[PDB]
Amino acid sequence: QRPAPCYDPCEAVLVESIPEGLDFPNGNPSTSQAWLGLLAGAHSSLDIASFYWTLTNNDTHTQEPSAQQGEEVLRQLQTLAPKGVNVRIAVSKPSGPQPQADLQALLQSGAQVRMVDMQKLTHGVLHTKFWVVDQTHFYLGSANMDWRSLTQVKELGVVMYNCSCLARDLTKIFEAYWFLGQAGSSIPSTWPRFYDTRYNQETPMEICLNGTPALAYLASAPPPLCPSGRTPDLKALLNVVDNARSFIYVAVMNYLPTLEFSHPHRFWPAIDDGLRRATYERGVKVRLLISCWGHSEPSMRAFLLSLAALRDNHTHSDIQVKLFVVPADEAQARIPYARVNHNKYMVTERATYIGTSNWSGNYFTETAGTSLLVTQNGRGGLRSQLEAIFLRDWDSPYSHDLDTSADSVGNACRLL
Ligand SMILES: *[C@@H]1O[C@H](CO)[C@@H](O[C@@H]2O[C@H](CO)[C@@H](O)[C@H](O)[C@H]2NC(C)=O)[C@H](O)[C@H]1NC(C)=O
Ligand SMILES: *[C@@H]1O[C@H](CO)[C@@H](O[C@@H]2O[C@H](CO)[C@@H](O)[C@H](O)[C@H]2NC(C)=O)[C@H](O)[C@H]1NC(C)=O
Repeated sequence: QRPAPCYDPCEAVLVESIPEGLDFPNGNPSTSQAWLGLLAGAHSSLDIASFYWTLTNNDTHTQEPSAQQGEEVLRQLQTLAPKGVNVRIAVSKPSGPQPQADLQALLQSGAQVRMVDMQKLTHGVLHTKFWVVDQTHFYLGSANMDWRSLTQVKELGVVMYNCSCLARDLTKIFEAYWFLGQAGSSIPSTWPRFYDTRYNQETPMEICLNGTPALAYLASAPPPLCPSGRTPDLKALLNVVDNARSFIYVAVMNYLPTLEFSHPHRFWPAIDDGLRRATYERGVKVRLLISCWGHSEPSMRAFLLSLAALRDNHTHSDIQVKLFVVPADEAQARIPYARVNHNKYMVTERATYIGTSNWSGNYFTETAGTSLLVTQNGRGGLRSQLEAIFLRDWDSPYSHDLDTSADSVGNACRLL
């Protein structure tokens, strides 16, 4: 019936990037600190699933002092293969030709690197970001292999420490990326047993998490990349939504009930109707915190206003939407593709979901993504820490109702 429990002493830590100048009145380790500490303690293996690499000023054609943390991350990674650590890096194939200075330097250092052509395989991209260290620890979250991800962009991830069972489960997902990064690869009709898992929505892994029992599993996207035991990302996410009885707090960079960039536009109401059902059938309080910046897709506005219109005193329907805007001063505004909140996570009164994907259809049907799902009885824990980060952001001055003036938010914002 139920698969074997895990005996490892797992400890989870939420790790954040807080961009320079973003202040919150009255603390977690930073992505940069957590990463440097994962590298310093690596003795055998490092697997990185990645979207792109821009860790240096040279990569972005800037001269920013705040790129130093990214350049120190690259320097540490270059010491790993020479000292005997097996480094494997899966990266998304860019759509055109692009310079690959970081990956060259790591190849030169002895790391193995495979480009994955998800466009050929699924019409999507390899979007996931995660690290697996020594088959024991992993990072899963929103931060890219990008110096801007350490200092100029707001990020949210988790580091699971001392949790070899779950790290090995994550390595299985990595191994599918690693296989597909080979010449002549196609998606097998059936994935071999080597990739399958017992740990999923129906039977999550029983773990001991910061000293108390928890239920954890890893979900994966797109469906072609899921062996039969592997819960698909979208199914995991909708299960948290459908099980919520008091609130759903969602902080995601983009939300769009469409299959974004489809030449014939394609409506995609899967998550939308989940949130509508939750609030109308079960009286769930839904708070959606969507990021906004100069690159936001302007069609988001009408769909977000559609959701917000459901608030009704007498139906106990209570959806609220805010936009989170990272301010950019003059010098910051010259950094390409920065000053935005990249977080992607969901928390309810009983469950956590930490993902790598934005909430539009292609991320769940074509593009590679992963998410960690944890449930755990008892006040406190990982779940209350994530709720606290959400409420911090929701109540901060960086969060704005949809009627807010564009000239109040401290940055370009296409949704206002
Ligand atoms: C993960 O496991 C390591 C190794 O067991 C823990 O590190 C040790 O913690 C003990 C007791 O807390 C210390 O006395 C040692 O100095 C640590 N290093 C060793 C034993 O090599 C670590 O605390 C656990 N948690 C995390 C987040 O790393
Ligand atoms: C689970 O254990 C981890 C590891 O001890 C906790 O993370 C530490 O939290 C303190 C503050 O409480 C930080 O100053 C440390 O830097 C963190 N350690 C590491 C290795 O990052 C985490 O808070 C614990 N979570 C719960 C819910 O108890």
